[PDB]
Amino acid sequence: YFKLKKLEKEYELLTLQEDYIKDEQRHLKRELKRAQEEV
Amino acid sequence: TKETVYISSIALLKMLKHGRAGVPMEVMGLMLGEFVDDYTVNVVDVFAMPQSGTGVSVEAVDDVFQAKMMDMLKQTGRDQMVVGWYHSHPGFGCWLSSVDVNTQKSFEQLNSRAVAVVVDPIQSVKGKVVIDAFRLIDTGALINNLLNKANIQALIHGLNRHYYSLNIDYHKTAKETKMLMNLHYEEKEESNLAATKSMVKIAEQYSKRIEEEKELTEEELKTRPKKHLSETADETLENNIVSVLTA
Amino acid sequence: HEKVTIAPLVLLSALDHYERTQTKENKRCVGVILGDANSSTIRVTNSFALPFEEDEKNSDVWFLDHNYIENMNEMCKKINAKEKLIGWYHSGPKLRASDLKINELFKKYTQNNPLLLIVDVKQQGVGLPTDAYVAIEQEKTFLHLPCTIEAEEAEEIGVEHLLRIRLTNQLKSLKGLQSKLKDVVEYLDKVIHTILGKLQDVFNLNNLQKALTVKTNDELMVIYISNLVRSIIAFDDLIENKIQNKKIQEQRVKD
Amino acid sequence: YGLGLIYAGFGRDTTDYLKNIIVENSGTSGDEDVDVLLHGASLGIGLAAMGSANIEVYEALKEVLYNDSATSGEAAALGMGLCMLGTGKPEAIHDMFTYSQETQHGNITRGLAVGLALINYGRQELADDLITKML
Repeated sequence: YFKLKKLEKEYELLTLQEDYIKDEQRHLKRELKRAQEEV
Repeated sequence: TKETVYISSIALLKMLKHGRAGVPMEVMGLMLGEFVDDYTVNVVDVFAMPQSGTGVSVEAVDDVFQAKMMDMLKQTGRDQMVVGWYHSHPGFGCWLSSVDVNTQKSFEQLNSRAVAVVVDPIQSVKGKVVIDAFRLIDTGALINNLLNKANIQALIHGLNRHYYSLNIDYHKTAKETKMLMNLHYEEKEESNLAATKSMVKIAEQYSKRIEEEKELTEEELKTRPKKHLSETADETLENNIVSVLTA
Repeated sequence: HEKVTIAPLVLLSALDHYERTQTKENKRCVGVILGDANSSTIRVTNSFALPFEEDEKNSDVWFLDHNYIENMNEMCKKINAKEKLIGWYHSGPKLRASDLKINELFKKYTQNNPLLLIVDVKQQGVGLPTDAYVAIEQEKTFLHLPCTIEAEEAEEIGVEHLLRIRLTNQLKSLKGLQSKLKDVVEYLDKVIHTILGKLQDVFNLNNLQKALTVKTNDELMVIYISNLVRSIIAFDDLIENKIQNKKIQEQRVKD
Repeated sequence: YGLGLIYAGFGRDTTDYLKNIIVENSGTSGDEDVDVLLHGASLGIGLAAMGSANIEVYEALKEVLYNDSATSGEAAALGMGLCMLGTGKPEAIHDMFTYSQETQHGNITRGLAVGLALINYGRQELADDLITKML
């Protein structure tokens, strides 16, 4: 129950990184399109 | 000290319009706006002067033209002052050369903080606009500007008037901003028009794309490059989806 | 085709006009548009504000500077030679009766039928918000012309430099129907002509289309079968990519 | 500025000394020497009054804003943020946010931008509103 809390900390880091990656793939893709046009 | 020139949307667009059209001959004009403290140069508006092929020279800046135009500006409620000049070079980059310097210098003796703005519209097709902002040594606030500090004191003491670049920022306005994006019901009419006429002709559009496809399949057999074969198939698939969608 | 092409510079200069003249309370602000329109394709390339003063209980009282058009045009000529008189601009948001009297003024000084460009400045329309009209004989009456963007290769990159299908098409259509309906309800109030004739016609020409859509479906069904094949050809290139990857992966493990 | 550094955390007195300087040079503004004199006085006052709502200090610095000097105002704006760090006035937030949007001076906007971030310190979800405004 105290245990559970310890496991939540490790879980919480993963959820935050996992959601952040999604946002990143999407920005990277637009930037990839424009930059190719720039070269 | 640090200097930051805000060039506006409507200024950019007048500079670029004029300068592209004058080609290969140079066009120069006066930048209108206001100076604020020592940290902000606003360019709000811009008009063209007469054209020059000689590189822009001191005999060449129409004393009459700028006076005559301003008097008319005045009655349409443009009352803010000249803060500098902009000039084109197509073919030469975004820089000074000695003739510009002598031009520039004369302006500064009038003003005290004037900026020279150079556009190159050959580098405005690098898919960004290259634009620069310059001022000579002019001091009276630039006395902290070009482990140090011996250098610059001696630099302004050995020579007054030597170029330096300045930083660029663009500040703009939300109605200007929305206008730029609504470029891209006439709209409705056009998209739909093409859709209709695509559907009329599709009987033929069908046939040619099987032939392209037939080719593609054959190429890959020999091949057993890859990117090219894929792209050709991708175009054919994209087009079909759009075509099913149309009806 | 009859066409107008309008610089962004034109419309942003209009955007600036309306604030820069402090014109407020849905009054008129007036300037001149310039370009080349000797032809039947209007190219609008430049513009200028014109001093304009309106009275607050009369819009048929106007003050407009005739000398300014003439005098500024000469300055325009000395600067570039592309920048001739073709028409004028107003802040809209509709046509006026008073629009004619000003249009009549510009008619002498143009070399084509004078163009009235209505630039909406409130930016609360859909799409390109500007509608372009040309005065001809009917009295005298304004008539819509197609108004589209312009391009110059530097200018379009600069427009982007500053800023850096089906659902829309359909939504805009229903929007239209809704507006057509509003106008009809208003007319019905007024009654108890051109419009009516148009409504009847449309109707005559969903219902009539119904039968033909049935034929379209058999041809569309062939197109879907085509799609099926196309996915398979693409699928072939994708598969190849996975093998190449595989070979590399296996070699990597070994070393 | 430095006098605020040393004497941060004992600045009960240091506020009362510098505020007299602040009243002086709200008054005098037109030469370069007084602008800089007050820019340091204002970084320095914000350190002295740190974290304790002294509303008298809030008013003295606030007159510096109206004089519309890029040198003094950058300091002044940051100073108000340091002082009213913690819970702060409802007023202070609102007045300051608004004055940023109006300003044509760069240094001041930045100064008030940072100024509001500071006012928030442990205020949790109750600051969420200004965050949206700012973004």
